[PDB]
Amino acid sequence: KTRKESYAIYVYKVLKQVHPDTGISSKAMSIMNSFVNDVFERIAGEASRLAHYNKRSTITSREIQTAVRLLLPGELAKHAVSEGTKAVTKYTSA
Amino acid sequence: KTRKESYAIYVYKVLKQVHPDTGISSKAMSIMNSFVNDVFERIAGEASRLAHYNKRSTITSREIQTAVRLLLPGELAKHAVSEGTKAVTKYTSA
Amino acid sequence: QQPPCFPLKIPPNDPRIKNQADCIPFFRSCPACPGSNITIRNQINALTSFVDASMVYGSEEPLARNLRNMSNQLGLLAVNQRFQDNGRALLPFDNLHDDPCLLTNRSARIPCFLAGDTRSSEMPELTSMHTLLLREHNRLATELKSLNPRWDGERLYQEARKIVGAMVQIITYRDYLPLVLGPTAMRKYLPTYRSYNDSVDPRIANVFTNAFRYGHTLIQPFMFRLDNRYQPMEPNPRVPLSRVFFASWRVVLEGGIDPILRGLMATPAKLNRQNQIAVDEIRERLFEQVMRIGLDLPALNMQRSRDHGLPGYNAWRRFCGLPQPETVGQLGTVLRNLKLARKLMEQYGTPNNIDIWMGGVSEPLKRKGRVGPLLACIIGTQFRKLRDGDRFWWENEGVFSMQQRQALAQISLPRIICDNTGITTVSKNNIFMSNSYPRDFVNCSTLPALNLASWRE
Amino acid sequence: RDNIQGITKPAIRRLARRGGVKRISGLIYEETRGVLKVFLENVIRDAVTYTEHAKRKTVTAMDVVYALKRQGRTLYGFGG
Amino acid sequence: RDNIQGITKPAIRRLARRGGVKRISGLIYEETRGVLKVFLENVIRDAVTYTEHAKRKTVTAMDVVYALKRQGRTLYGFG
Amino acid sequence: HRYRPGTVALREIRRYQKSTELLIRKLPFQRLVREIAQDFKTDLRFQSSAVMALQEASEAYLVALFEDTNLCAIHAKRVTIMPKDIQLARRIRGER
Amino acid sequence: PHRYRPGTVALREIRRYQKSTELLIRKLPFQRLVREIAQDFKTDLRFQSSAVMALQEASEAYLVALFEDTNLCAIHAKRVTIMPKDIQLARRIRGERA
Amino acid sequence: DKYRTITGMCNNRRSPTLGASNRAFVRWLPAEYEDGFSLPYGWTPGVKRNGFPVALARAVSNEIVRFPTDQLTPDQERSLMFMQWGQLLDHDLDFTPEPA
Amino acid sequence: RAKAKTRSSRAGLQFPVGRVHRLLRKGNYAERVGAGAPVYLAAVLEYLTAEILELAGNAARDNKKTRIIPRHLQLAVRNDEELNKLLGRVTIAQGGVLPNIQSVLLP
Amino acid sequence: RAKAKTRSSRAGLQFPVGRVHRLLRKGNYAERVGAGAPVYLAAVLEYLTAEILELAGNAARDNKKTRIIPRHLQLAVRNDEELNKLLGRVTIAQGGVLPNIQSVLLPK
DNA sequence: TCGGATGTATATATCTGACACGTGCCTGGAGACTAGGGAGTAATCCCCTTGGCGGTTAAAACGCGGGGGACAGCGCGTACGTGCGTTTAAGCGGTGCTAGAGCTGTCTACGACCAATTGAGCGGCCTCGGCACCGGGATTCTCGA
DNA sequence: TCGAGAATCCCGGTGCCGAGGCCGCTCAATTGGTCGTAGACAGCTCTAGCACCGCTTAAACGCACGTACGCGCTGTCCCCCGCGTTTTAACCGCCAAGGGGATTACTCCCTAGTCTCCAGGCACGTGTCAGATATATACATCCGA
Ligand code: HEM
Ligand SMILES: *[C@@H]1O[C@H](CO)[C@@H](O)[C@H](O)[C@H]1NC(C)=O
Ligand SMILES: *[C@@H]1O[C@H](CO)[C@@H](O)[C@H](O)[C@H]1NC(C)=O
Repeated sequence: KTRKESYAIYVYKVLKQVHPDTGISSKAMSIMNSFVNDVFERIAGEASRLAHYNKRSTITSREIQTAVRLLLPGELAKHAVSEGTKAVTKYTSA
Repeated sequence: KTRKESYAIYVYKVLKQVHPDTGISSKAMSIMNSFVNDVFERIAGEASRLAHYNKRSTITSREIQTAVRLLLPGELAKHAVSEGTKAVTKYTSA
Repeated sequence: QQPPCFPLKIPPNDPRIKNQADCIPFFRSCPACPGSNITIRNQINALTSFVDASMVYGSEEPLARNLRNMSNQLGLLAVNQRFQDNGRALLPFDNLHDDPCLLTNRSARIPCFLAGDTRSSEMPELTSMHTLLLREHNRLATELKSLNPRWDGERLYQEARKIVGAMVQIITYRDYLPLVLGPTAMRKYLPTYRSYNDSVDPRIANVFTNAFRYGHTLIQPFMFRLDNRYQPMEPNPRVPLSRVFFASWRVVLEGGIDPILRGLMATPAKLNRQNQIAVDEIRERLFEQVMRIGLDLPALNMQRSRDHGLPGYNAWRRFCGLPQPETVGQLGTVLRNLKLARKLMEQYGTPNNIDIWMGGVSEPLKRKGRVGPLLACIIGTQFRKLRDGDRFWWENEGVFSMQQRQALAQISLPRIICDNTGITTVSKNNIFMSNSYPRDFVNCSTLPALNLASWRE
Repeated sequence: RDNIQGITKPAIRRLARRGGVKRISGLIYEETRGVLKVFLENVIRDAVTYTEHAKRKTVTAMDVVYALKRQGRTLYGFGG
Repeated sequence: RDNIQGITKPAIRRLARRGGVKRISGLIYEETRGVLKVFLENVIRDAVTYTEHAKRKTVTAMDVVYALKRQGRTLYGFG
Repeated sequence: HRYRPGTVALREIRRYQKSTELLIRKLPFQRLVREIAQDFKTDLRFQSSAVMALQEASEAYLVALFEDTNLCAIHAKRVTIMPKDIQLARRIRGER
Repeated sequence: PHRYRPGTVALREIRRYQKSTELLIRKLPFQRLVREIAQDFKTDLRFQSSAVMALQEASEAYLVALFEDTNLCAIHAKRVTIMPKDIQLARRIRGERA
Repeated sequence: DKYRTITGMCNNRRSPTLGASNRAFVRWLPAEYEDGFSLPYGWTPGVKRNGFPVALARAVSNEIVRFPTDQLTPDQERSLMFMQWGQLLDHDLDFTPEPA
Repeated sequence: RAKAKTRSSRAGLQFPVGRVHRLLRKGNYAERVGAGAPVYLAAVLEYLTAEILELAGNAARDNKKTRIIPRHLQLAVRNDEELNKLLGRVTIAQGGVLPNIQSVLLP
Repeated sequence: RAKAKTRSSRAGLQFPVGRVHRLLRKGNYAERVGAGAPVYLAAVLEYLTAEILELAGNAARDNKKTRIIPRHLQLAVRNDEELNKLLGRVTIAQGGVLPNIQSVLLPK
């Protein structure tokens, strides 16, 4: 059978990080997978449009940051930005 | 200075085909140019999505035809399809 | 000048008719209700105002029954009992008191044909179209009988008639009208079908009989016949049009309908230009052999428009919502020609006096169309009324089954042409648009046939 | 072939109850049936176009999801 | 900086007349000013984000066009 | 015993706003979907998930439209919903 | 002293402003409001003239459409006067304040 | 109401004779006659139309429609099947009889 | 080599085919672009432009004007059902609004 | 060759940096994709997932259940302003509706 | 306004199927290395944005009178909600067949990729006529008799 | 209906500035081969979609009552509209500075692309425990006396 990759193992790992005593069903897992795919596609499309607007041929972390600022509403966006920045900083340290 | 391209001369050629004795202003030309760019981007994006869904690496006349069918409303779409088909046929003959 | 004669007066310095006292023959149309004067005059439509292939099956009961091949129980149509085109059916001959067909060639002694219309013998081309439709009906009846052995003659005949009518409607409204009106006019005047509307009047208007004369501007001066290789077929590859009028002997005794169809499929039509309206063959040598003197098609059109009491050019411009010119400059702006406007104003004196046909064919054509705005308006309105007011429209629910509808939606004229007779190479999609051989021709081994498997009971 | 009457009056009443409606007029049901038919026609037309482009004969769930996303009605829980 | 009062009552009345409104209550002017302020704040925030990404200090017309298009409010005539 | 008109209505409102089930019978909806799709293509097959997704989308659409209709009805100082409320909601939403 | 009955000049204004394409808000106050609003997000910002013109066009179109929906809401409740509750209902059904 | 009546009658239920054959044409505009009832423009010599003399149709065909034959311009996008189908559909639609 | 011939002339169009092909290739749409996609897209764009311009020119002529202004484009778009549905979320600058007064407001 | 370590481990994330990089490269978004873009995107997706899952788990606990079903996800989304704005035009299957009744309909 | 009836939440047993692990394996991600071009600096250029002033006048502000909608109150009748009894297909099972969706293999023709050539389109420059206002009257609509 | 007063509309001047047509270059498009992989076939398997059939039984469907709500119909009054008189600042026209978009070099870094290998993540198999399903009970609420 052909493999079908999905964001199920990672979503379960995050859930175990947040709620150690709470499980999840299959329909809820499908909903979360769809949510992750949708948000990924939205952010990537906004970043691609931003790169096209400024006549650049590269998607960088600045494009992702601006796409997150444009799409996510209010306080959410701010927090998201912080998280992303931290990751890159750690990724640079290693 | 620089070189900025637009759908200005072609819109004027089409206008002289339809209304040989009617002119057009600058704001109307800007609106027509924006309309052409917008419709191009819509059809091209729909065709790209269609190609991605079916795991294809090529945008062909079938993708463009399906995108035109999906986007353009009502009998309009039908007429558009005919025009496009004719062009391709002629392009193959010559 | 006595009724019912309305002869055409000859102006001085006429190129052809030197004698001014001579007159071109002309007969006024029959009144709707003669014997009275208070009621306004009206003309009679002798045919059903529907797209139901009433040119093959007739419009009156006696003629319709006489057309049927009433000796068997297969529901076929009568064919010729003396001649055949390579073993293929021809139209039955007709007996008339004064047959113009025999006047063209006394030696041949070949009479006119019989069909659903009395004018089916003007040229070999119209006769070829009628014969092709007759052969298609016979083939459909044979196939329906073979597939359904329980059906009697009447049911087979009626089903074949319905299929042929639906085929004519499909071909017309899917290929012919867009090439006449153009995309904009077709979208404006014939939008997407919704449903049958009993409040819509499908009667043919009086102006439509003069607003569909536009095809008189597409006539070529010669008839072309081609062999199997689409080469000029000898003898007489190109025949002058003045010698093919009412000449049925050129069909039975000159190789059948195959060369005529081949010539039709692969010959460009005449382009209508403001300086080239109509050819001289139909303007000076129309019905030369049949009548004492040649007729004049544009003059006959204008005289008939006068006889029918139709309003002028400006009245119809107002009816269709277009601007109405009043002076020479306005006419030159509208027609996009100043010499033509000057000539028209010299002839008539005011745009209100211009006849409907002359004004309609004098306008610049639409984009990707063959008519001006006024003629496009009239023709589109008439055909929309015909489509919406028809209870037996092929797209109407209850007339055809969905599988039958999908089967019918794949028919085409080239398929019928290369199915019902011997031509193997035919034109591509939109036969009305392809005229170059062999750039846009196929062997019709690729075009699918009509699937009658959905007609099995 | 009158399956639009399979959407019964009790079903429409339940759908209105979920929407917070306390009293319903007697002519609401025909209007609701028309609205539902229009919505279904649009969505199914788009889904069938998507299916035809793939040269398939079965309308999969992904075609419906893509059609809904086209109309601006993203749906979670089916496909991806 | 109380420039929201620069959108005067006669201007709102003209905008309502273009919309086909015959009679106008005396309390819709403040509501209209609030609605316009909210719309302008959203659009200008998006436009300033677009300007900041390009490392510019001038808000061009293309930034406004992109900001409007991001909200499903495509505007024709400004490139 | 008999309840006053409006008590069982509120009880049903409370009951159906706590559940997550589908309120339309599956077989009539499947038949309706197949009949509608008959007009576009002949001999069409449907995955079960396709019909399920169509039903979920239709139910969500109808529930949201009924909420808007209730708002329109209350605006006119009424308690019952009428077809004109549905028409106004669909006109403001832009679906007309 | 000639006097028009109430609602006559209102209909005349409706006919007159639905026939023109001009901008119905004074340009300088709108520019000042735009600059004041933009002050919050960034400091020492410059604006192209085309940017302010585009903002004005978009704002006026938005307000005109909102007023059309508000008029429909008013007529629904058997009224002629336009009240704030009509604006709120139109914005809620549109989804702006939902 | 299963098949088409050969005369076109009973197609319309409201008006059974509407759209059938051997009936009068429908007039989209009121008729215009030189006398008012049944006389065409040109029946009586010296009678003007709209304040202008009535032109001869033969003359109009003579110096407006006429063009030399050798200047014929073929149509690059249409075939003769276009005109043939036009004539066939026309012979389907209408026909105005005249006395013999 | 032989004389150059544009693809637009070969296809019989007025809109460019080479430029549309380049825009499709460099627009990050797909890995490869077919040879008939630019022709189809150019034909569709030309058809839509011709429709809009014909309606706008008719509107301008009814206004006793020679040139086309944004008001005429707005009148053309809003008075056509299909075009209004296509450009339903589009604002045309200096276009105004369609004349329409509710019946209840009239005296 | 040393022992391989996933880029998500270096970035301290749970979501896959490498898979996100491949999806960005194959998705026809841009000609080139930077090295720091996948890290940022994975971090943002992980943050959003954690937020929504925490809210859904709180709803499930309030409902006295130890497993998340679509009803809990819908309750979590519709009760948060930012999440509701993010998913305004999104339908959740088997999610139901938020219980509210207009005060006009209540008995008086 | 204290008692009866209906409805719904709660606590306790029973059973089940689906979710959470375990294990094998394959393929895609990580570790190196190289090569080329995209973007980051810097250094000018000149454009267009901001800031100022003065006069004219059109529009915004204020005030006043009146009339015509907004809103509350009050019947009146009818149509919708609530039960109740009688059809009616919906849902659940187990059974069977076969259409077609998905996978594997081969191969060929079509699109990307180079180089060389040139002409189509863009920028700059005139130039004249369509349009925007001026005057005047002409026609129509509205409100008081 | 009839007349007076405003308002809008329909025609001749009168410039003027923007749209349309003409040159000069140069930078994409076109023409002419090469090549390698994406897609177009054929076969083939097996999964899942369609059809059928019998049984409960929960849902839907008519029918009857009555009550509460939708809908007109007054009546008041106050809030908004129309109009005239003062302010006010928008608008136009003209100058002057300088900030900062916008090209143009040059040169690094940063990313794509290629082998190699080798563990993270799928598919498949299993079992047990959340959760669905009865059953009785007990509060909670509603409508009437
Ligand atoms: C091709 C050569 C044709 C010839 C020689 C011819 C001959 C004639 C003549 C002489 C008439 C006399 C009355 C009239 O002119 O209206 C007539 C009738 C008519 N023709 Fe033509 N015709 C031709 C083609 C066409 C075509 C192609 C069309 C339409 C596309 C057309 C439309 C009509 C109509 C509507 C009539 C009215 C019927 C009648 O008056 O009896 N004709 N034909
Ligand atoms: C039709 O009638 C003709 C008379 O010529 C006859 O030859 C023929 O057999 C009849 N049709 C059939 C199908 O028998
Ligand atoms: C039928 O046609 C008439 C006349 O065009 C039109 O007014 C009417 O709305 C149409 N009826 C339907 C049901 O389409």
